[PDB]
Amino acid sequence: IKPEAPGEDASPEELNRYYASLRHYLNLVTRQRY
Repeated sequence: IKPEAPGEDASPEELNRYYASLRHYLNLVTRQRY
């Protein structure tokens, strides 16, 4: 499952921020944890 992140370029650095937007979303979404 993906948050559909490779929708920019994902070559110069949208893949780094692919894991970063993924990580930011991750860090966020686990807001409730349970």
